[PDB]
Amino acid sequence: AIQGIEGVISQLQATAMAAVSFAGQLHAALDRISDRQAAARVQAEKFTLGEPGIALNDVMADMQKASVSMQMGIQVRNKLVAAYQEVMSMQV
Amino acid sequence: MTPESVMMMGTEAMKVALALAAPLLLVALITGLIISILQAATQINEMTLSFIPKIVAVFIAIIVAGPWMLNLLLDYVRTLFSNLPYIIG
Amino acid sequence: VGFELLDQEKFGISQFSEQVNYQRALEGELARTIETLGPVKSARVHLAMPKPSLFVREQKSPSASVTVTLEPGRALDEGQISAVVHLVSSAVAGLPPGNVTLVDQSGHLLTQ
Amino acid sequence: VGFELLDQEKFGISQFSEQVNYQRALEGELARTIETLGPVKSARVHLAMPKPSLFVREQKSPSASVTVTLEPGRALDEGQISAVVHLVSSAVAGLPPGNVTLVDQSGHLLT
Amino acid sequence: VGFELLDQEKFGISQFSEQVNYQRALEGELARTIETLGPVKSARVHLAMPKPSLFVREQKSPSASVTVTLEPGRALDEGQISAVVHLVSSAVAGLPPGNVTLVDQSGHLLTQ
Amino acid sequence: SEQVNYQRALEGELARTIETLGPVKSARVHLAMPKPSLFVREQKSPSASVTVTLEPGRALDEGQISAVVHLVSSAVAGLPPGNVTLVDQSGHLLT
Amino acid sequence: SEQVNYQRALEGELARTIETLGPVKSARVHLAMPKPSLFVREQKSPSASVTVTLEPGRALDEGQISAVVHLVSSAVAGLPPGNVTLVDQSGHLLT
Amino acid sequence: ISQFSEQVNYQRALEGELARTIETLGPVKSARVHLAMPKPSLFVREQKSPSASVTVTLEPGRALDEGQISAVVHLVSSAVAGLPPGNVTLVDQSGHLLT
Amino acid sequence: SQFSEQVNYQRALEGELARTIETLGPVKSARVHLAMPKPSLFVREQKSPSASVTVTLEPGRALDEGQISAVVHLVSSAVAGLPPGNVTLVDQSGHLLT
Amino acid sequence: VTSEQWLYWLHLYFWPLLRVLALISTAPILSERAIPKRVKLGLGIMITLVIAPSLPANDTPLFSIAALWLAMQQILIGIALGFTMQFAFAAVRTAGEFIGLQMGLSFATFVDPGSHLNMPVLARIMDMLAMLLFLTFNGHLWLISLLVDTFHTLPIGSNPVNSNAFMALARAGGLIFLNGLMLALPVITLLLTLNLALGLLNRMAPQLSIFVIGFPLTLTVGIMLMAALMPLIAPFCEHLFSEIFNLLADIVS
Amino acid sequence: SWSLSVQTLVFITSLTFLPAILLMMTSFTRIIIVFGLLRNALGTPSAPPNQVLLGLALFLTFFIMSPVIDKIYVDAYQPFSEQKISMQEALDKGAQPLRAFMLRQTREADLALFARLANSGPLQGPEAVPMRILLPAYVTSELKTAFQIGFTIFIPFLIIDLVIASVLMALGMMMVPPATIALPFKLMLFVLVDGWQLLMGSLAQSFYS
Repeated sequence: AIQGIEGVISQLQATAMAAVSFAGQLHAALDRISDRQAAARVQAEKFTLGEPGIALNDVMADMQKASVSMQMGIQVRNKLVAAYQEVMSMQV
Repeated sequence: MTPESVMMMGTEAMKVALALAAPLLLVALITGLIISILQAATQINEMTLSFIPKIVAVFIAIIVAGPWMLNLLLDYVRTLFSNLPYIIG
Repeated sequence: VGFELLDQEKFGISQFSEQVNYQRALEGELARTIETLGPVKSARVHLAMPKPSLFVREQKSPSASVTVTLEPGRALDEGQISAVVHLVSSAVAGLPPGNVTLVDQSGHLLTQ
Repeated sequence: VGFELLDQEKFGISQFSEQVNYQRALEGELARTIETLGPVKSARVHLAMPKPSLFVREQKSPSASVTVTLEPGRALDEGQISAVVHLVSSAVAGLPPGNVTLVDQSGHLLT
Repeated sequence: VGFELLDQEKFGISQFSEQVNYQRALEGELARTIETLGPVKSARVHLAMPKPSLFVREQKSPSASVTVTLEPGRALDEGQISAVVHLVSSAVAGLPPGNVTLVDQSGHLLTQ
Repeated sequence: SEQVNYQRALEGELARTIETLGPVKSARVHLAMPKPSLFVREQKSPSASVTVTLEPGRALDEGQISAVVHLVSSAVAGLPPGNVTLVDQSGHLLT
Repeated sequence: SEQVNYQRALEGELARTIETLGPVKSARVHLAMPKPSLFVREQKSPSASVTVTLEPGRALDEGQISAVVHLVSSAVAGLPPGNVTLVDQSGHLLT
Repeated sequence: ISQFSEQVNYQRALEGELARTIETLGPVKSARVHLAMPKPSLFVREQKSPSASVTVTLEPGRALDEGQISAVVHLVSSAVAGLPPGNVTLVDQSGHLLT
Repeated sequence: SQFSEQVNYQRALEGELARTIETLGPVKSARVHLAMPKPSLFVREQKSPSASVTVTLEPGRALDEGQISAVVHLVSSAVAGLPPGNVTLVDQSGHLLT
Repeated sequence: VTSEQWLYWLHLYFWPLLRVLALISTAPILSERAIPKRVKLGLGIMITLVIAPSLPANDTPLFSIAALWLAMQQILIGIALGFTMQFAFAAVRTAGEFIGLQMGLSFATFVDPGSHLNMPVLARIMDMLAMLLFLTFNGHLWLISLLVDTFHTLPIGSNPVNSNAFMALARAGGLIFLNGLMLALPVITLLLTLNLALGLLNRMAPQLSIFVIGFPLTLTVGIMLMAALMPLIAPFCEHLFSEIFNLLADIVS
Repeated sequence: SWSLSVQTLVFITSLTFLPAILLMMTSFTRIIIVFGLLRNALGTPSAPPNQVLLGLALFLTFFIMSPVIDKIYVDAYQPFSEQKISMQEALDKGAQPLRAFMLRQTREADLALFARLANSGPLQGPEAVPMRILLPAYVTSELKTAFQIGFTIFIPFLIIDLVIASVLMALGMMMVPPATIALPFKLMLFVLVDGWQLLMGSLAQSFYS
């Protein structure tokens, strides 16, 4: 927006005068896990396609790693949900 | 929202309470005073005969002015509940 | 009657009474003005102001019946009949003209 | 027929009464000003202010009927009919001009 | 009377009574200033303060009707009409000028 | 009532000072102060109408109109000058 | 009421001291003390209007204009001088 | 005496005594002190500094020394909890700013 | 009220201090003004109290450097937590003695 | 990679949560049972989410007596703040109950003290009026701000503590009475005169007075008197809130 | 975009926080507090078996939040379901109408306080306020509004008890409990003045105003 760019220049002036989070970390972890899974899937599809240079060893190992990463994400989600349920049971 | 509005609504509320309670209290007071002066004139003194006509008078007071009180209080509550969403802050 | 009727009000007045009295007063003033129109010697207005509800299947709009007595031979003009209709309809919140009946002293329907 | 006219009625007045009295007072003052207009000898204003209903998808609007008695032969100008309309409409919260009827002493609709 | 009516030291039956008194006083003072002006012999101001809906965030605005009686032949200037408009609009919280009607003693609309 | 009374007192004193100004014989001030809101959006700016009666032929100077504007605007919390209308006894907008 | 009265008393004392200034015959001070708004971009601030009547020909010095400004600004909690308007009996803006 | 009344009265008394001492100063014939004590609010960080305006009437021709202006500044600033000298204005009977 | 009590206490201390300062040879009259710090509805912060002392001297009775010192000491001690450096001493002509 | 050190986040988010929730459970209006528990817990959680990252994180383990000392410290601070705030409403309730008792509204307490028959309806009226005024003056926001601010004065980390300071809060128990009389001094006084007047009537012909004429008259007089006295509480309300707030600021440090 | 397994995991996890959304981001909170206060007022701490009040509050919230839900569905859920907007952008698109409702009702003072507590820079317009500031400001504003509504609700039910006690005391019946007499009269009042229609309409207007 024009007013949005005004706000950007205002924050730049703020930085001049002066002279990431848990949700961000969870989003980063989800993005990393999804990117790994998509990379393994894309390599598997490329191997199934018949394109040269892609070895079955690498495909199978990358699928293994993607499965392990998915399981790690599932466990983290399970605990996190359990901790949230525990906190919401706290008496106030 | 302003404290003037808060104190105005409180004052109007308690004046409504005063209007609701004034007929009954005044009737009871008048009956008690009349019975007391009659006792003084007749030189009769028992603390229980002043309690008898007071109940009858106050109960008649609801017969005569009861509908007026019931209509006043309902109107007050209706107006208060209708003006509730305009004195929000 | 009418506005004067609502003067000596005893404290004991049920909302029902309040309303009925308002209806009477409106009827009176309307009849009064209708007499003011030249050709009219006396007027009588009856209002039927009822409950509203919501079911569109059964809605009964307000209704009015107006009886006029004319001066000897003073027939009312079509425009006159129209003006009586307008006045009565306006004086009653949500009165659809088509629910105003105007009748003369002989029982002729002047409206429709 | 007077703002102060109903400005008494002792007390014990159910608000219904307070409203009806306002309506009467507004009617009176409007008729008064209308009479002031030169050609007008006497005016009579009737207001129908609907009491709000939560039955219709939207709120309905009020209506007015104005009867004028003119001075012998003092016919009202079109612009005059227009000014009467404006005044009456403005004096009533949310009065759509088109709901103001103006009539003469002979029953001719001027609106 | 205007503020004088408020200074009669009379019990305000209720907030509604207080509001009616305030509306009347404002009307009185406005008419007063309008008369004070040279060409104006007497003024009459009627204010309509509006009312809110029930569940409709859609809003409206107040309206005013001003009747002036002029001195024999003292026609009001266009600028005059403009100044009357400004004064009345300003005196009423949120009064959109376009909702001020100015009329003369003959029924001529001096505004739009 | 307390508010309305405050408004009428402010109007009175302002008219008073305005009449003090040499060329001014009498002043009339009308204030329109709107409903306040403590939310995060609802807000409206107040308005003033000032009628002056001048001494026979005592025309107000431009600077004079400016000073009247300043005084009235300052006397009303958050009154934007541009919402002050000044008019003479003949209906001329000095604004 | 307690606040409004505080305002009236202050206005009075300020006018008093201003008159007690050699060239000043009478003073009139109007204060607009309101409530501010945060994160409303450009809000506003308390404001003052000062009308002075001078002794026949007693023009106020630029320093005199400055000292009046200082006094009025200081007497009002958080009054930014730039929101003090000083005007003479003829409607000339001195500030 | 309301809590507000109690404060306003305290302010008036402080003003009076300060003017008194200022007058006792040789060159000063009469003094007038106005204090503006500010308000804490749940929408600001550093509360605004109090301010003072001092008007002095001098004896015929008794001009105040630079040090006289300074000492007046010091006294008024000290008498007001957290009064930053720079917020003390000193003016004469002719409208000359001495500070 | 407590506030009234506090104001009275402040006034009495001022009076006695001025009294002792006058009793001193060169001093004809003294005036003491105390500014006790204040509390806030939020935020911690001490405001070391402050004092202003105006003395009127006897014709030509200039105060010694030691005298300024002793006045400083007395006023500082009489006020709980008064840092000497916050005591201002001034004469009848407006000369800062401190 | 994929560290997500959990102990650091837990120690950063725990102790501020403990202090905020301790204030929440005791602070007036924020501690009223009408609020669902989950709403209070969520408000504390969100306030801690906003505040904690700026504070220096503590490293004391949750499995140590130092953690117990920290938790006790946070609970003490929160309950002290909330209770010192509650003292003002206690004073208003006292004044209202005394006006009502001089009304003769509950005469059964003079004959049967604490006999399950008491209705301080005036006390409730002025208590809820005081709550409305406190809501209007945004006292709760201030409370939250001061809860945040007490960190700079008193950090999460275990710090040594003082003594007479506790007395101060306990000595604040005097204010409830003192200021209470300051709210009841006018009206009760006139009521006293009224009772004195009734005494003059009883000095005439014996009996035939009091319990038959005194009660309705004094009830109506108290009603209209304190109905007229209602506009007076608001300046006293602000005075009470200012007293509690600056006492808290002075003594918490 | 995320893998389908990650999308399913995120959807299932986000389904957990529905009570939190209902309590801290919705009208439900100030649609309940009023009900609890009114129940405290009439002297019947059980009367409408809770569950009844909870169901009424749920239906009221569903009727009140209808335009916000409609805007979310038309702007976020519809493009997401038609594979036009990714899963990580539907959330951001749909969080904006809820944020705007959360503003239309959140007072200022709270916004200023929570803008100061976060040590954030100046917020010249409402478009610079993040969710971390609006959430607790909205919560506090809703709590204060609910308590104001309930405390003006409480007044007539205490007025009736006051007048009942005074009338009982006029006649010397000092040992009659006033609450037992006042409860039927409070029920009669709440029956007469459309106790629930007026309260329902007042709450609904209180949201749309």
